[PDB]
Order: sequence, then C-alpha cells, then structure tokens
Amino acid sequence: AMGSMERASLIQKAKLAEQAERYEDMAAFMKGAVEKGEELSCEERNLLSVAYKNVVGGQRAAWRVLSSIEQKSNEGPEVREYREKVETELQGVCDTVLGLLDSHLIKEAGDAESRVFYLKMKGDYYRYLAEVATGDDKKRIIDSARSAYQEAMDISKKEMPPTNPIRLGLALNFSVFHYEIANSPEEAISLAKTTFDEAMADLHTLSEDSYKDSTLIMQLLRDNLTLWT
Amino acid sequence: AMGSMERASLIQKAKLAEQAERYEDMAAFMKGAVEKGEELSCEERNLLSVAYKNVVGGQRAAWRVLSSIEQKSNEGPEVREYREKVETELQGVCDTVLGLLDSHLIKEAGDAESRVFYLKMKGDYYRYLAEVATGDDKKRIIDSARSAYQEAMDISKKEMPPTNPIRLGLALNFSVFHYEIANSPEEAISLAKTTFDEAMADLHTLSEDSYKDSTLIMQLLRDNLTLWT
Amino acid sequence: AGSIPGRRS
Amino acid sequence: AGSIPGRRS
Ligand SMILES: *Cc1ccc(C(=O)N2CCC[C@@H](O)C2)cc1
Ligand SMILES: *Cc1ccc(C(=O)N2CCC[C@@H](O)C2)cc1
Ligand SMILES: [Ca+2]
Ligand SMILES: [Ca+2]
Ligand SMILES: [Cl-]
Ligand SMILES: [Cl-]
Ligand SMILES: [Cl-]
Ligand SMILES: [Cl-]
Repeated sequence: AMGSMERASLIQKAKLAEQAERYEDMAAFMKGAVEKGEELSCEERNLLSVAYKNVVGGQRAAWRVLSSIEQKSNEGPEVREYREKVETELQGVCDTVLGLLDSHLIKEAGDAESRVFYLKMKGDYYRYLAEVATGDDKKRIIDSARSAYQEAMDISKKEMPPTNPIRLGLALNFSVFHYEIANSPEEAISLAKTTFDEAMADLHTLSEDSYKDSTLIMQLLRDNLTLWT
Repeated sequence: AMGSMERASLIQKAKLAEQAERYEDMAAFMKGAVEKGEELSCEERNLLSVAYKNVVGGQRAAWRVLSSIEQKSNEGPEVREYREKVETELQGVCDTVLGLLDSHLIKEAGDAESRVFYLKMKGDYYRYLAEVATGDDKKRIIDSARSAYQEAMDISKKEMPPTNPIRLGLALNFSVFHYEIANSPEEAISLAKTTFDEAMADLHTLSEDSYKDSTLIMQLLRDNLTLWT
Repeated sequence: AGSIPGRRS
Repeated sequence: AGSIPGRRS
C-alpha cells in the first residue's frame, strides 16, 4: 500500500502518527518501511514495535471485554459473533507482524540487539495468538511462542549484560508467558527473581541514564513478583 | 455494508462496541441501523451520537496535533501531507453523518426531542467541518452550522423547558460555535449566561434525577463563562 | 472552551 | 501480571 512513498517519509510519518496517537496509521507506515527491504535501525525497530503493540493492545482489551460478556451469558448469537469478529481482526494483525518478522527481518538480523529484539517480538505475537486460541492449534501456538522466547533468551544470556533493557524486557515477557499461558507459575517466579537479582548485581557498571533505563524494567519484574508471591 | 444484519442485532452490537471502546465499529453498526429506514428511539439516537462523536473526536485531536507541528515548521512535505490525510478522513466522517441526517433522519423527525437532537447534530458536524475549513467555502460551512443551530434553538425555546438536557447542550454548543468559529465572544457569553439563568429558575420543577441531569450541563456552561470572563 | 463531551452513553 | 508496556517511543 505504501510502495510509492519514500522510506524516510514513511519513518517521518510514523513518528508524526505516534505524536497524534494514530497507531493504526503508525503501524501501516512502519509496515511500508519494513517492506522496503532494508534492515531497521534501533530507533526504527522501536517504532515498529510501539505501533503494533498499541494496535494489538486495543484489540486485546476489546476481546477481553467481549469474552467476559460472552461468558456471563453462558451461565442471541450477537455477543459471540462480535467477539469472533474482534478475534479475527486481532489474529490478522498478529499474523501480519509475524509475517514481517519472517519476511525477512529475522533472517537478516545478525547483531545480538536486533536478533533478540525481533525474536522477543515473535514470542510476544504468538503469545497474543495463544491468548485467544482454543482448538487444534493452541498447543502448537504456545510452543511457537516458547521457542522464539527461548532462542532470544539463549542469545541474550551469551551476548548482552544482565542489565540490558531488551534482555530484561524479554525475561519479563517470557515470565508472563510462563505464568499466564504455559501454566508454569513457578518457572515464571524463578525467572523473574533470577533476572532481577543478576541485574541488581550489574547496576554498579552503569551510567546515570542507563541505571534509570534498567531499574525501570527491574521494577516491573518486582511488581510481578509481588503479585505472584 | 450492514445490509444483511438485523436492525436489532446492529443496535445490540453498537452497545457491545461501546462497552469495548470500539467506536469505529459502533459508528458503522449505527450507520447500518439508520440505513434500515426506521426512525430512531431516544436511546438509539444517543448511540448514534456517542459513536460518531468519539470517532470525530479522535480525528479532531489528531488534526490539532498535526496542525500545530505544521505551523511550527512554517516559521519536507510530510507534515502537511499527513495533516491533509487526517483532515480528509475527518471531512469524510462529517459528510457521512450529515448524509444520514439528510437521508432521511431530519425530514422524518416530527417530535421536538428528535428534531432538536438531529439539528444540533447537524450544527455540530458543520462546526467540525468549519474548524478545518479555509478556502472558498469556509463562510458557507459556518453559515450552514449557524442555520442548523438556529432552527434547533427556535424549536427548543418553543417546545422544551429551559432545563431540558438537549436544550441545554444545544445552547452550550451553539455558544462554543459563537466563541470559537463565528468570532462572536459576546454572543457566546450572553447565550451561556441567559441559558444558565433560565435553567436555574426552572430547577424547582424537577425530580432528584432530572435535577442531576440538568445541573451537570449547567456546570459546563458555567465552566465556559469562567474561562471567557 | 468545552462543548458537550458526549462520549459516553 | 504486567508485560512490557511498550506503548510509548
Ligand atoms: C521489549 C522492550 C524492553 C525494554 C524496552 C525499554 O524500556 N527501552 C528503553 C531504552 C532502550 C530501548 O532500546 C528500549 C522496550 C521494549
Ligand atoms: C447534546 C447533548 C446534550 C445533553 C446530553 C445529556 O447529558 N443527556 C443526559 C440525559 C438525557 C439524555 O437524552 C441526554 C447529551 C447530549
Ligand atoms: Ca527511495
Ligand atoms: Ca428485519
Ligand atoms: Cl459482528
Ligand atoms: Cl544483517
Ligand atoms: Cl500521508
Ligand atoms: Cl416521524
């Protein structure tokens, strides 16, 4: 759709759409930028991620409202039909993101910071698919999420310091995967605790600004541990 | 688009979309309900109004962000181009609502409560068009807004008590039209003051619940007067 | 200057 | 249980 617009204009307009809180537009502009075929810079990867997280975040919130109403009514077809419509739209957005990662962001990502970033994305969007999955494929979707997160974890442990914000956010979301999707709360708690403690021990190496970035995500791990224990 | 869905299902799904904060869907469902050709009940009119007010409210907020950036830069073509895109989308939504009012909500509205409601809508969506208008037609758009508001005022003064919430909200928005669009702040202040005072003098006639409905909108008039004086 | 919020019903 | 908010950048 964005084939006729310059890559740099797409990136500029994604930033404008973020300022305007027009996240559907933002995601379309970043989809167009990815489809130009060039690798993405650190800032550009964040724009891609912020755009789709906002879009699918709104869809997930709507799906949960409608699923709750639907469950209350099972204690006409309209509530189920409308939940299905929202669910289909959500799955389509997740499939679009996964398609961008597979064609061809992940395979061209050689540096640890890009490869871990995209694989965390892959785990997250399969996790969103798993949230609404029921039938023949819920297990395969869950294992796809797990496998992406696991590969990202293995790279992040080898290549990044324990305070790296992408490494910390990956561990946070993998722990949420364990708790909420995989029915493994003990694994979720262990991962969040070990991640927090190894970050704490590395904080002394950081500048004032890096310290702020890392401790912010460490607080999210602690918030989860407080909720889980 | 909604031609194959039952009217009552469209209304039920508009209520669901409101709960899910899916206002674009809400507006499409209510557009489909209007296009069934039957008059709308009081509740249904409110659903129609809430849906499009939320949609165009988001577009107006985005347009203002982008217009502000555009003005700062005039002190590449991307900011102007993107503001134009948002502006075109906003105008299309306003035209869609005005089309529903013209085909055929207004002409079939015989009771004061429905006719004033739709004419206030007509004034509001021309006001939104006037906010972004510049060229050959800004004056004609402004006069279209004025004329709709004026007809609604004339009916509301003849047919409704001074505390009627639709009469009060019409006067509120016509006063905003005067202040913000027509460059007539004195007319805006006079209208809001006279509306407030005549409502105050009628409050003694109301039940506890009606009193709450009326005093809430009176407070909005007072908030404007405080800002304007 | 506030118009009718009109965003909830 | 909160994942990365990830909604602002
Ligand atoms: C998944 C994820 C993890 C962490 C962040 C984050 O907070 N930052 C801030 C500073 C460095 C950025 O690359 C990422 C965002 C997403
Ligand atoms: C335009 C407008 C004016 C007033 C309202 C409002 O507050 N209510 C509450 C109770 C009666 C309803 O018909 C309208 C909404 C929109
Ligand atoms: Ca080029
Ligand atoms: Ca029918
Ligand atoms: Cl539906
Ligand atoms: Cl590469
Ligand atoms: Cl554009
Ligand atoms: Cl009639």
